[PDB]
Amino acid sequence: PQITLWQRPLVTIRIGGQLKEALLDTGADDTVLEEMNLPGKWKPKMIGGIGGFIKVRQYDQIPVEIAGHKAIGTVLVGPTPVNIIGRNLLTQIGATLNF
Amino acid sequence: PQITLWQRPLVTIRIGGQLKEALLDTGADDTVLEEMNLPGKWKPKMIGGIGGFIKVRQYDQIPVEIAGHKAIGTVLVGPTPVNIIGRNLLTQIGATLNF
Amino acid sequence: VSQNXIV
Repeated sequence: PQITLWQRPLVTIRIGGQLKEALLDTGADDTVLEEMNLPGKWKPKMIGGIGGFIKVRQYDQIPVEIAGHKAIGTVLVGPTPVNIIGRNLLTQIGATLNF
Repeated sequence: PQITLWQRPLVTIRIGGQLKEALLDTGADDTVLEEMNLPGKWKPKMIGGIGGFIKVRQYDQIPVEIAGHKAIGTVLVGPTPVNIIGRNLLTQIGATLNF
Repeated sequence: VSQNXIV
């Protein structure tokens, strides 16, 4: 897909029989989801944003379908403004910034 | 270009003879450059995301160069850990995301 | 030590 920047790059994500709207944030190292229950043992992490640090709970190896392209990886659940797909899953699916 | 996400999308910008480094942020609404003494009128504003909000000063019509591509726009100065090129200007140099 | 970018 060629997706322009005139509006936030929001695409639908299929995350284990759950559908969500997430944001393709190439400024994000990781993929941070809004509070959610995922199958698995999590470990607590602390990541940062412009506002400071947040404590997050992380899940390793978890498949995600970014608009019908499959990624498999870390996905942190936490208190974010929105769902962001970061460069973790973003490079699995081969996204590039062109200009 | 065609930037790759293996590594963050750091590039170089020109702002009033400041040659500088920036993160192309498809996930940034606005453009927030750290501390710099621009010439002019501004008006405080608030932005946040992971972390919370932080106050920044907003400058109108400022000229900038994103890797040999001119663009002029709103630019926020404030306590950011990475100069970030948000979509506002992002949309002026023809950036797309492709997968 | 992981950073994440603005609303």
